[PDB]
Amino acid sequence: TTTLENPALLGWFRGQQTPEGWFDLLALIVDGMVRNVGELESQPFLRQMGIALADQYPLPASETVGELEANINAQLARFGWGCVEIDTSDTDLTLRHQALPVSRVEDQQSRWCHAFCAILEGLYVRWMQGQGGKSHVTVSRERLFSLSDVQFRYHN
Amino acid sequence: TTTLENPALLGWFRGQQTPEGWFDLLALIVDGMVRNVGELESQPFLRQMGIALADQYPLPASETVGELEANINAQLARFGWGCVEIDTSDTDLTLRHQALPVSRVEDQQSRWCHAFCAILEGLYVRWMQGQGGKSHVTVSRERLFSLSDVQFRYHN
Amino acid sequence: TTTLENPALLGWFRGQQTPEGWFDLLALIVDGMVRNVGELESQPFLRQMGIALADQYPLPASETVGELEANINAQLARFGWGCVEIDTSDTDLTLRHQALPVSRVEDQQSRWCHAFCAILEGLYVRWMQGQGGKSHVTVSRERLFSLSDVQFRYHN
Amino acid sequence: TTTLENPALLGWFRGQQTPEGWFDLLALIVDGMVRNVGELESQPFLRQMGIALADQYPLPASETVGELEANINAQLARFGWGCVEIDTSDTDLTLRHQALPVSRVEDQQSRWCHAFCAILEGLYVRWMQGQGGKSHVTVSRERLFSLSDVQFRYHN
Repeated sequence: TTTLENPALLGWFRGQQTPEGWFDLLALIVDGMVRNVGELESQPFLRQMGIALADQYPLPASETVGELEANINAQLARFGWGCVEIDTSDTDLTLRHQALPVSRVEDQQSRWCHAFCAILEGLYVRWMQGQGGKSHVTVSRERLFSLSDVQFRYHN
Repeated sequence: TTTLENPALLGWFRGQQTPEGWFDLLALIVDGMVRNVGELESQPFLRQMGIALADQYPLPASETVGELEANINAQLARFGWGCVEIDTSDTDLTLRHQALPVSRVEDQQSRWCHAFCAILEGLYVRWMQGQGGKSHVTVSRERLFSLSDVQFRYHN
Repeated sequence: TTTLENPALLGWFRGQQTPEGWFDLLALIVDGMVRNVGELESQPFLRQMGIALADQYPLPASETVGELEANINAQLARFGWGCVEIDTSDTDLTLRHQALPVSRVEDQQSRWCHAFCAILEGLYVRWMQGQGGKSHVTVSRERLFSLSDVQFRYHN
Repeated sequence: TTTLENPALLGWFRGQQTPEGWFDLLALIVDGMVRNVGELESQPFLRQMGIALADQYPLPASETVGELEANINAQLARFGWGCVEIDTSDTDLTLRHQALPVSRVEDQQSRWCHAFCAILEGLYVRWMQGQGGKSHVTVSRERLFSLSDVQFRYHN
């Protein structure tokens, strides 16, 4: 019942989500690389980076979608990146990610968001491969609700 | 626009608000003392402790209510206790405190809330005397909306 | 090769050991209570509080002294209170606690140290009882090296 | 006084110095970029990145070398990157940086260190420009103590 209509509370929450120092340097590195190389051709390489991240922190075996959601939520809370929820459709899966991190500089924010989204793709794929998913099965974007909310579609 | 209808997000937020270890020991000490002495009989003494805390961290002088609100919000965010907002009436002031810390054990939580409210009173008094307030002018609790929302009244 | 001969490094380490806000309030409460009641008279009651804390965070079963040391070290690292090492004699055990937390105010600090030691006693006892230790065993101090180094002696 | 001869204490200290998640991703990005491009021709670009970082957080005016050391130490402690000390020679300045961050992967760690060093260079330059120094003056390495200690020479 405790909302964030007061700007001070949301400001404190967003500031505590991303601690000082490291995040600014990471944003600067990513923005410099994407400006120097380009938008589209940088999509694959970044994805590979995400895959490597999933090699660092494997998850235990899961038998139901609820348990997988619990493990993913626990790991994301450990990272302090936000939260995600799972939904099942007639044939495909949907992941709703909320409370997306926001850079302090407003002008570059948009670009930054796109870059960050790409990374998540790679990571998510390997986690879904934890149950034995095939290597050629991937995920792609479908829509962007706002600057701090995204949804992903998983299909075989 | 990022609400907390998902229990995972609010759980992570509340867990990050109060880090492990120190908060549990503080809650145990306060609960033991209040059980040994009593809710009313310990109300004055606790107040004094709050005043002592305000001696540690003075605030700079302010000329407007908005500036005082800004300073109080900055200090509270530094403590990571939540947020408060000021409202002015024809004769009295009102403080609205949101996102009150909640103990992990739900059984004692009610009692805990009351205890916490008491100490806040004392602290607020000293800060209000930062602008030249008299010693004999105090504040008193008037109503409790829920387990995580309080309001104080400043009057002569 | 990472020494603390430079005061700034040790200052930052000690400041990050005890996060802002909660620790000052806890120190104020403990100091007020011990001044009101007395150093010896408050020694037993505090111990009981420690016991309650050990009920919150149980440890898994241990078979060797090294494994138990690993569990205790992991829990203390989770608390961020410092480190402890175990030594075994012909009949009794010794626990050396290093990097004890230090209050910001130098004048009261000595008193604070004593109080803190008392709490640890209770906690340690229940953890030692985790393998089936009986109630009649006790833990007592023997000597204090300095303001940030303690040693406890356990005998049957 | 309180040494770190016990590996557990230094392990906890290093683990707290770099929180989980962000640091691993930053290390992965830097390592991938340097592998893709090369160590030497990647030296200039990284430097410029550091300059950009110094654009974010200007320092207040300082009149003495000790005051500048105090400001730099305060900012570094705010970042939680370690500590640095200033020494003056017959014609040039020397900066001794201690407790350098260390990556969790031991194999790549050495490479990481070199990369990190480059960034610091650029940053330091702009901070030395805070006292009206011209842009043409730079800093360079002279020798490396170990994996967690470095020294820089500032000459005109």
